Parts: sequence; structure tokens; C-alpha cells
Amino acid sequence: KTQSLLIVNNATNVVIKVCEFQFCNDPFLGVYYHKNNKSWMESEFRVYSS
Amino acid sequence: QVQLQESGGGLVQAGGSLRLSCAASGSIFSPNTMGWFRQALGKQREMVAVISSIASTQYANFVKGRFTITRDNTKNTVHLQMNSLIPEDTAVYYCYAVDKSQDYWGQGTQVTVSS
Repeated sequence: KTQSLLIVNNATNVVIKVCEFQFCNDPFLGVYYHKNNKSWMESEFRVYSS
Repeated sequence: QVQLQESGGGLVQAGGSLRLSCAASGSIFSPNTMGWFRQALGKQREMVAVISSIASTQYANFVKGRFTITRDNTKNTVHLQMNSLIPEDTAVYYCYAVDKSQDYWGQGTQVTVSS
């Protein structure tokens, strides 16, 4: 219904967006290592539906 | 170019029912207010009804309890359900996209009622 501002920080850079996010009740980042390196960290964005 | 699509008017005998529709596409920024406006040949733009994003409904005294507006959040569209027609309602209508900056306007729908 209203515009929203999103700022996230993954392992590489920053993402700042201003859009119409349909945020869920509990936005979050699913976070998991890789099987061999474990040096960087892979993220799945569960912040907004659309 | 925000465009408002109007449909669903025409010729109906006294006592009939119709359903107008305005679909506003383009920018249509978030806190939008959608209205419906009346004009018969020789008169001015008569404010029929008004809806905000709050879902509140505002209607005039002219046609008390006979127009209804329906909201579609998924497509953000609007429908007029006009029931119990009377030949004083014979006037073309336009929809008013308030938006937040550049208020838009419709192309019109002819609504005609007589016997």
C-alpha cells in the first residue's frame, strides 16, 4: 500500500532499493555455508513476497 | 503515461443494474484516491463517490444508497455497481485518479436510463 526502503548487506556488497515491497511478518535471510570452502556465506532472501 | 480504462455502461431501462469499471495502470503511486464523477449535458462534474486506500467510502446525497464501489487490491482496480436506475442518473461518468501528484482523468462511459 505504501513505498518502502530496503537495505541489506550480503557477503559481497550492499543492496539499497526503494520499491513497493509486500513484506511478510518475519523478513529474514536464510544463511548457509558451502560444503568445502566455508569462507563466504550464501544467503537466501526471504524478506518480501513481491 | 498512467491510463484509466473505463467500461460497462450503456442503455438500460428504468430499474435495471450495471457495473462500470476503471482500471488505472502505469505509475499510480501508492496512496491513491479513486473517484467517480457525473456530467449530464448542460451541467457540471458532479462528484458521485470517492475512495481512498483506507478503504473508506464516501457518497453524495443525490443517489443515496444506490451506487456501490468495489475494490480490487490485486489489480488495484475499481467497479461501480449501480442498482435501482432512475432517469435522473442519465449522465456520462468519469473516474478521478488522484495519485499523489498528477491527477488523471477518464475517457467516459455513457449511462442512459429512460422509458
